[PDB]
Amino acid sequence: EAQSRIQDADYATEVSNMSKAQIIQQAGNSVLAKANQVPQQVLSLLQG
Amino acid sequence: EAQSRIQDADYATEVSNMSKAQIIQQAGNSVLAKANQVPQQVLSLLQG
Amino acid sequence: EAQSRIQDADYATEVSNMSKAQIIQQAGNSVLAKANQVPQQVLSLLQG
Amino acid sequence: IANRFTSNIKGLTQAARNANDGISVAQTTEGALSEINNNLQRIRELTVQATTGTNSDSDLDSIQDEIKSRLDEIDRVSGQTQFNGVNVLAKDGSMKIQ
Amino acid sequence: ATTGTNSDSDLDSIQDEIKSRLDEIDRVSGQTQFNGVNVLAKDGSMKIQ
Amino acid sequence: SAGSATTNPLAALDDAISSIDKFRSSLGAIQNRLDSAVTNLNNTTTNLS
Amino acid sequence: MAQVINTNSLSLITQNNINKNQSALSSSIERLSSGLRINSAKDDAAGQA
Amino acid sequence: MAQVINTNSLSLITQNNINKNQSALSSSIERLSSGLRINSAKDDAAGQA
Amino acid sequence: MAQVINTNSLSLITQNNINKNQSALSSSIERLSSGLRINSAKDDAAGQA
Repeated sequence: EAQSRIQDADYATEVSNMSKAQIIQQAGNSVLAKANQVPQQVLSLLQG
Repeated sequence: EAQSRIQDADYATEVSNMSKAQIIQQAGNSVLAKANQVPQQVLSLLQG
Repeated sequence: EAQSRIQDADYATEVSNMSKAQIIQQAGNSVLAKANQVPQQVLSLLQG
Repeated sequence: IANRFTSNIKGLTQAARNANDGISVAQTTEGALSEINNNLQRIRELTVQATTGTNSDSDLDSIQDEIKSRLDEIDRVSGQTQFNGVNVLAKDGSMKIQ
Repeated sequence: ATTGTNSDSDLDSIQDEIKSRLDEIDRVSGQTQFNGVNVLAKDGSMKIQ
Repeated sequence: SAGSATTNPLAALDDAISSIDKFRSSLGAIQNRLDSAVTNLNNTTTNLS
Repeated sequence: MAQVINTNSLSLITQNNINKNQSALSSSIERLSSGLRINSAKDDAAGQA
Repeated sequence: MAQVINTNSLSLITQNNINKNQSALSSSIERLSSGLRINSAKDDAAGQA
Repeated sequence: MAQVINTNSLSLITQNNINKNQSALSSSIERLSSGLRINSAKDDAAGQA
């Protein structure tokens, strides 16, 4: 009983944790692509 | 839950904010190109 | 684990690196064309 | 008029945040109260068991020991429940929300 | 700051920020200058021909 | 016969965290006022030009 | 415009407006990336504390 | 952004936040796969002992 | 929900309710397995005495 109390992570807790971690990862990757849409309006400024 | 109340910005509001910011930036760049079309009409007057 | 730590370049890092490298290349080429618009006002000076 | 509208908008947004904080305070206090109520219900059930005349002195002593333990829990929860450094259940005052 | 939820340290921090911004207002008003004239430091008037 | 274990570890840690938070708040206020100064400087430079 | 070529008031004003936008653009992008309303305490430090 | 192309502060901050999330992602997946709360003692060692 | 992704109050509340039910589930299963109403004094001790 006591060993199970100490060990044996709460599967609900880590399922929620990985779900929100995956969502944060996907959001960060999409925002990272949006940021890597790096300054290109400078190119437009150039030919003006 | 209270900490979530204080922190944890709203993605709806943030997405709207970044979208309008990007459009304002592109508009500013285009208008900047139009203004940086600094007068060649002075050159046009010059040869007359 | 350790070998992956040493090797395995960070795709985010090199994606950003190539994006800014390509932008620098395009800007350099456009400015190079502007420079290779080499002094032709000397031609105008000639017939004067 | 635009400046006045900007001031009003900012004030109202901050006021909404303050109201959310007030809701949080109410939630915490009510949770503590629910636990206290459960303890009191158990105490009443124990009292109903104890008041019968079949019980002997040792039985009454054990029942009252359990009653004292749960009363101590009520006092402990009341004293130690805390929100943002304010003991909600240890004071008889009032809170103001803008 | 006027909310009753905020504690003493929270009020202290908010007042620190308010004092900083009041200092900025005073600084800008004192140091704004045009052609050697402090426009926002005097109560006079300028006559333009 | 008082021993050597720290008396009020939680209180000491709370004091340390409070000091850290206060200093961070001061830095944040300074940064905000500095950004305001930058904006004012840019506006004044444009008008002087 | 037609009368002066040494400076461009329009260009200066446009650049100022672009920078003013850039502040909010960077703020919004970093806030979305982090997923936190209070980030780097460049805002109300009471919330941070 | 409109000023500079040699660096991208937004990209750097986003990469930092992504790495910070990835740490917890890996921890959670490993924890689920093993089924053990205390794993490899990268956490409270008193529990391990 | 749509506002925030860092926490899930719905998930937290559901987990709390699940644990509260699981306590009674364990009590009932143990009670049936043993066949005794008063077991291990997690309940009225006067009855056990």
